[PDB]
Amino acid sequence: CDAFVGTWKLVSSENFDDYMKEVGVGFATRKVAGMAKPNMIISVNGDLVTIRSESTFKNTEISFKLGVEFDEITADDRKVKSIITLDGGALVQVQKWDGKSTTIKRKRDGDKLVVECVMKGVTSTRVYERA
Amino acid sequence: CDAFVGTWKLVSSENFDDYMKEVGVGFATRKVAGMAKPNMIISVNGDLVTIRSESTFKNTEISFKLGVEFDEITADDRKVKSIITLDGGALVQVQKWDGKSTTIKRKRDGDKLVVECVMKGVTSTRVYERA
Ligand SMILES: CCCCCCCCCCCCCCCCCC(=O)O
Ligand SMILES: CCCCCCCCCCCCCCCCCC(=O)O
Repeated sequence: CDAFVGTWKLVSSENFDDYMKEVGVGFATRKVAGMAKPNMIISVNGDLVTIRSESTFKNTEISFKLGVEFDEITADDRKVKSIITLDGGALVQVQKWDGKSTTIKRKRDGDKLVVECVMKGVTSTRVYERA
Repeated sequence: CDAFVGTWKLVSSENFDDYMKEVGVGFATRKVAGMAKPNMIISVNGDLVTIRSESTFKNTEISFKLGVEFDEITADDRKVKSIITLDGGALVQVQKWDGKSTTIKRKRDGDKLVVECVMKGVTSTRVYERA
């Protein structure tokens, strides 16, 4: 996933508050989240890929091997089981918790990194450019 | 309620999608609603006050006597019991349905009409100016 390595800064977001509503995130956290303009830092070391999101409010960090299910605690504090695979040049993440699931796809589009989040038919698109 | 009579056009809205989420309005109706820039027409005839909201998508109209509870079917199709009183120069509306309630206050502020909608601690403010 060499095309993903770097530091990325958020440029635009579409429907992210609707996505968070569908995921069940509360009002106060949804308002903090929409004020954040996180930076995403992706790095690879051997077999382990690390994705870090940094903001004034909350930093998150996950390190994983592609194809191996792992425990993740999301920024909104859900404890989920995640698995990320490399498919068609995109990182596809599925998170499962309480009988629910959501898909987060990170893909390159031109010189940008695009994050698509889908929860029960609601789709959010967030576009990042290199910092 | 002479200070309210006229045709008013929406100028700004704050937190209305969050208010609709709290009321339980579905995704598609919330998206149509946020695209509408309704005109509000208020008129008085004898004892009956009429408030009409017009948009490309949905027109609603309620006629009522201040202080008398009546049946209303909202734009998002809830069948509610409403009562509107005149208090401190503002029209205060309470809608009750399924053991829930929400308050909609319509008040004058300078040359504007302000609508405040409150559902369980989430507040939306919509400002109208004369058309
Ligand atoms: C006080 C906490 C402040 C930060 C809150 C962030 C809350 C985000 C809740 C929903 C997380 C959804 C999963 C991440 C979706 C992709 C986000 C991204 O990388 O742009
Ligand atoms: C297809 C329907 C298109 C129009 C949808 C409008 C849906 C609005 C749903 C919520 C109604 C809340 C009550 C009205 C709140 C005050 C609105 C206002 O006068 O600005």
